[PDB]
Amino acid sequence: REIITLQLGQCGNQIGFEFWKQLCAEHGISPEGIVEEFATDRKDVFFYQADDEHYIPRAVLLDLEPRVIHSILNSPYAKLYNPENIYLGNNWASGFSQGEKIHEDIFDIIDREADGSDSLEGFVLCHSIAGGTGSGLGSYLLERLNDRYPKKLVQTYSVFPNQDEDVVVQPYNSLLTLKRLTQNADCVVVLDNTALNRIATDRLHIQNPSFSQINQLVSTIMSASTTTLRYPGYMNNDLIGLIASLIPTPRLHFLMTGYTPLTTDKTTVLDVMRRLLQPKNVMVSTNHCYIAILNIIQGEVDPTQVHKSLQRIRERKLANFIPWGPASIQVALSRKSPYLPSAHRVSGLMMANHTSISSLFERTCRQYDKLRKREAFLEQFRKEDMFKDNFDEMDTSREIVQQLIDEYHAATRPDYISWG
Amino acid sequence: REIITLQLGQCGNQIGFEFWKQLCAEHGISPEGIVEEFATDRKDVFFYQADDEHYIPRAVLLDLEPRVIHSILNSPYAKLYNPENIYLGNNWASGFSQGEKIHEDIFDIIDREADGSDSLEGFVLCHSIAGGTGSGLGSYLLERLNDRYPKKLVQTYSVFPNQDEDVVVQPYNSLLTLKRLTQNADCVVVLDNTALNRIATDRLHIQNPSFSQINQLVSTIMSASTTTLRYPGYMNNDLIGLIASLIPTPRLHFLMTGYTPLTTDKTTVLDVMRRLLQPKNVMVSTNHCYIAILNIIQGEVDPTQVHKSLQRIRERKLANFIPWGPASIQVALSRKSPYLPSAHRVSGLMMANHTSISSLFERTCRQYDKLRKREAFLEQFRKEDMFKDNFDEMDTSREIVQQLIDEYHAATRPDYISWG
Amino acid sequence: KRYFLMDQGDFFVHFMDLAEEELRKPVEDITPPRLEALLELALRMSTANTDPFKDDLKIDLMPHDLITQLELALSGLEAFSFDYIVKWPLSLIINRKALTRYQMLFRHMFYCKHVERQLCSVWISNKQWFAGAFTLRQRMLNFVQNIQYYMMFEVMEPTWHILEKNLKSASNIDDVLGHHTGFLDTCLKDCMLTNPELLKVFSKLMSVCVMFTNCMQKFTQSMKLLVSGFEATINKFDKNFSAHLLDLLARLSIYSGMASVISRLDFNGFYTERLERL
Amino acid sequence: LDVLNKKYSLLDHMQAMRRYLLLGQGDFIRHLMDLLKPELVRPATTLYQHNLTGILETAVRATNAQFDSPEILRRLDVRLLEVSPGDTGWDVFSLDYHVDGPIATVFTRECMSHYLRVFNFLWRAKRMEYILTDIRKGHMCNAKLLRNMPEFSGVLHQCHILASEMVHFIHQMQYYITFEVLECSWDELWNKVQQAQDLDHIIAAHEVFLDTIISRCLLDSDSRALLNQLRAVFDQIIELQNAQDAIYRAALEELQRRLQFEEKKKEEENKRIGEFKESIPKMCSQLRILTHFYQGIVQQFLVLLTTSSDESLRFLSFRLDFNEHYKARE
Repeated sequence: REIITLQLGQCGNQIGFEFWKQLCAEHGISPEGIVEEFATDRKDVFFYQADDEHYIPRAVLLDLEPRVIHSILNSPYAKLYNPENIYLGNNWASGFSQGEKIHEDIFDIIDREADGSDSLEGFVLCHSIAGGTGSGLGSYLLERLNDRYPKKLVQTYSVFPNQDEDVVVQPYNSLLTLKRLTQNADCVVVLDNTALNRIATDRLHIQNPSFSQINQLVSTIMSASTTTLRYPGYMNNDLIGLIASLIPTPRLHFLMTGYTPLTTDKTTVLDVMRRLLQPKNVMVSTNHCYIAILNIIQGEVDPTQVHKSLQRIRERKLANFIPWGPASIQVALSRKSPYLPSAHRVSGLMMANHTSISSLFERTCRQYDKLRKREAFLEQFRKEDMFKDNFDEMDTSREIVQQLIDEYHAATRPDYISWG
Repeated sequence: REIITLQLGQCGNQIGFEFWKQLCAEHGISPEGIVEEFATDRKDVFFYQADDEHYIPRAVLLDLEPRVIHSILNSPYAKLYNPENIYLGNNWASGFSQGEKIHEDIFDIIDREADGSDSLEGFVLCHSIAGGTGSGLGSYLLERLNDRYPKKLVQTYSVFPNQDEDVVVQPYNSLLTLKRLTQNADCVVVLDNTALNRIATDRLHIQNPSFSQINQLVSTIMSASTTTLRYPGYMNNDLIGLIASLIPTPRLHFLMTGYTPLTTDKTTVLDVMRRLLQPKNVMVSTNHCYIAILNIIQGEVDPTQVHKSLQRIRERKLANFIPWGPASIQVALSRKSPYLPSAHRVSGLMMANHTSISSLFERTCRQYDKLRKREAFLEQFRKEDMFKDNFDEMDTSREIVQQLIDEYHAATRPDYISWG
Repeated sequence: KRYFLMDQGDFFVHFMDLAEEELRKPVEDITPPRLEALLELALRMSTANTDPFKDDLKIDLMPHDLITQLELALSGLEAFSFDYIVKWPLSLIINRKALTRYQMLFRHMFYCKHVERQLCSVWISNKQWFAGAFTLRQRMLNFVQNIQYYMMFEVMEPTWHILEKNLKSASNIDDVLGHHTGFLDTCLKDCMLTNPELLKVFSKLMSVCVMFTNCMQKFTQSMKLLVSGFEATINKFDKNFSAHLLDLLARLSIYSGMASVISRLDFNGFYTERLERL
Repeated sequence: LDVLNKKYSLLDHMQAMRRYLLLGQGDFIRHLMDLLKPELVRPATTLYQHNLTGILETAVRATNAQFDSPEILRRLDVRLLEVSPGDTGWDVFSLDYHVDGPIATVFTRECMSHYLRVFNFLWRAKRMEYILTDIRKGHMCNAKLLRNMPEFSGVLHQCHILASEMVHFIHQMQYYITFEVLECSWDELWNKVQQAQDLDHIIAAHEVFLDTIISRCLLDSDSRALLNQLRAVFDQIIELQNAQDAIYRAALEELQRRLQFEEKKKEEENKRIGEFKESIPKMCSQLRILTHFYQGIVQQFLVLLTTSSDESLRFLSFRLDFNEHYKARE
């Protein structure tokens, strides 16, 4: 069915706008919005279709004190959207309280596109973790759309703040938002700034204007992850069947992402599979290993070569991973997109459950604990104190993510007959 | 038979003039009035036909202290009409008393075009609710032409004043005029300013000059609603057979209106029916649902596709409505008009009885009640005090519209074997 | 190939959800005008509407299952098919026998499209603390999706690619019919419409999964509004699933790639032999 | 074909065998029938053909039909069938399109007879629709004078609800006759004449056109009972115009007598209130059994409609019920 996307945060609104720019380049529309007669493709799961010849993308544009949204206005894509949902803090708790006081009218904006379409499948949350304006508010609406509708699917697009230590309040914020993503979202697509910055410094020569480049990298990822849904495949071409294969344990819903062209600014399948398994073509940063991998192909692919290629990785002993179930590596095939200039014809995807990211989590679980011993880096905001007078909800969230780390460490081994 | 239109109010005279401009573009006449030889169509139900080559539209042009009528004079359509009926308040009661004192000569103007034509079918009242000059006077003549002629039909073109709260005397005026429309008119075509303003802000970029655009929207609606009468169809091509199908209960005569091109500044029938049922292509703003719908088509329409399309809505479960009778959804077909530039060839209509508008009514029934508790917003006009010393006629009208709301709330359910 | 071999999947993911609840009911409880409107639909809404031939597709039933290749209380999950009718110059190649073989392939594939979406639909109903049913659900859904892909890109697509080369080299119509017959024989023989038992082990395999879906949703809705009497049915279903899996692997190992499917089903090589053969 | 379509104007005649006989022009038919109602309610022994011809001239040059060819309007003329001593103008009336030239070779008396039969069908339905819009007109006129009597509210409301399902029935039959009995057939005829290059093709196309019209209309040999059912739902239409008026000939007059009694005053009225308590139960119990009779005959139509032709008549079944009224009270 149809999928509604919601973007908040300034960085989130930017990457949502660039994503819709990428899809306007993808789909049979002009940059004004008007249909082009050159075109197979479906424009229904992400675009509301009138006959106003300007098919409006199904995005909910919410903000706090619009600054970059003015720059979103000065563009030729100002005729692509106008659903009139633009409305005028610093912490998780302050942003949570500010989202608390105005919940009725933003939820009326949600109920508007809920009543606008008749079929409903999923909500994509475009959000940055511990981002200030995004944090607190995004966790609040995440709690509310899961509590209000238990029949739909919740997916999230999320980056990870990592700068190798400055914001001293970030481990509290990420800790609480990770609780809310684990208990109020069914699947989370995890990215970080650091690995994409590393790959960007690898391909280009960039130090200062990194943001403008990594946005392009992210948008290529999010378009690629939706090519199987927008163009009709037969495997996991709905969101529900896609997420139903990727979760072996209901606490594990974090998906690793890669992309086989590391630079785009002939091939057989075993080549791109082996290039795919390398950690440098991976976009997300003791024995730590995958539980189950799904890889998705896009290009001119002969069908018998994929069988030989999977046989090749079986013979390589590149499978030095060992979970406790026979749920295995997964191949899928979709077409490369027509209708646009398409360089580097065959390109890959991976969607995998990897426990190396738990190290990333425990770094936050390290940092907050140190600040919890010092008690000088909570910054003592007034709404933060009124919202929780004892600050034991952060301690309870630390307990939940500690159980999450123990369940990860049990999921690494082939012994999960007992709970971890 | 022939239908006489009467327009009052400055806004009503404007939209009547624009409507006759639209029909002069429609019919085989020039902007001076002279016949063009390019032309099927009938110019008898709305145009008096002499051989003066300037066929005079059957409009009665009444006014109070003409201001915009001077702007009506400075036009090339000043040779289309001159029936010499232009004659020189603020409330319903003051306008009612001013209409009371001069009833003889305006009713002589009515008796003039009554004796002018031999066949008579209906009177269209072009009127704005609580409009000042229109209010009071329009309700008075509405009472008089129903009391004088019980063999003819009374239709009204009417907009609803809504500004989301300024005029403090509007709920009294609209309350009394709604009593007079329910008891002195057989059918009322209801519009509001707010939904057309919303659709106008959707299609264009307009904030200040909204009036000049919504007039065009209204005129397209009123021409479309008359295309089945002016061009000979075989179903409801008289007013009487049209209204005889739309009324299931003699207190319910308010018709919902939509238009399938939301912007005009290929198709099969199931497409425009499904686009038609959407609330955004609807022009009028617990379970609230239609009692009976009539939809009218205009365009290049194959006859067997309409049967399949009606079967499609039957299979969609878009019929989540349930009144107490088997009186059902209704399709009709008329031709698209020749003889003019016709873009967006296939266009739709709806004529439906919907109870969501009762919420609009009770907002007025809320507001007046609050002012009735305060007693500082009646503005105490002298003719208002002399016309009713106790102001119990507003209380009786509130009782009548309360019974109207109860009858609406009974008509919503499938249980109307008892009176509501 | 567009409707039988599923070359438009948006058609199926719309049609199946809008059609299963009327389709599920027993024989002589369904009326054909209702299903004809719902089919004409999910074609006209989808982008499978672009081809010039879209009204040859009609719905009929097979009340007689795989028995016919040498039902009475259910329909639409045991009696369902599409027939794509033929004109006079096109009936020289694709005639009645080819259509029946295509139909008896498509009927066996309808079950593998069916059971996977039952598992995916019971997953979303629930997004110490009994969780062994999750392991069984995940094992079955991974299994049936791997089986589906293996049929999709091992048999159907490569021989269709080969047919696209063979029919462009034809010089008489006795080469066209020969290529079509060889295509049909290879695609029917390589799939699971061939053994002296015709793989009833696979039918029982999917039968215990539809039983698993049914019992698990009936228990979870009633618990939401014993916990060890419910455990025994799941343990039995797990035992039967493993037993029939070892039976399928034994019946593939006796007849001499084609050991392909095992290499995908167990990437690690676990459960690869839990009982020695002969 | 070329000389027949210009020197005898064969095609312009064929355009006027749909407009007039099969009601394809439609405005001339309703404007003729509004002016002919007091004549036809009389017995037709006191009706003569010159009085039909004269009012026909008004209808023709008042309506659009004046702008068409003098030949085809000359060929429209009235006719009257053979009389009986028990007679009604609605029973004996016809429009006859004359056939002049050698056009008799293209159109025989048998196709005229089937033309007259379908005209009789669309004659019955087009009368009963006028009677029902008079029912709705009486509801909209009399009730706003009946605002000083709320004791009639039950029986007037019952007559209001009884009108509307008849409006639904005679608003779904008259689209079953439009978009399937005069439009799909018109498409197949206009295709198979304009491509055809032989007279033997165009005659054999009009033949199957007209025999499909006999099959789609309810005038076949096997659908006779169906028609005999359908006549029964026209019965309770025309009956209603008397019964509704049987309200106003007692109800509305007493209110004027009451206003004159009030103007006297500027012992009698207790009997006027009591005779209402004598009158209201009888008219209520009459309207109730008329209601139940009408529901029973329309349900017995709908159960008989299921066993019919495979596709053509089955479509009508869908038309008569879209809400499943006859599948919630069955």
